[PDB]
Amino acid sequence: ARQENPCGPCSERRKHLFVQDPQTCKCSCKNTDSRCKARQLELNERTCRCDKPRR
Repeated sequence: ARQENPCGPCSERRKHLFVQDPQTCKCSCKNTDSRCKARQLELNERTCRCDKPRR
C-alpha cells in the first residue's frame, strides 16, 4: 500500500550495526573508518567493527 518491497537479510547475528535502505535493500555499516582510525584501528566490512592491522 505504502511501498511493498521485501529486502533480503544482510548479516546474521550482529546485524543491528548495519543500516538498510528501502529503495536498494542494501546494507552499510554504522561505524566509519574515521572512527576506528581515531584510535589506530581499521573498520572491517564483515562485522562493522574496529581492528588492529599492525601498528
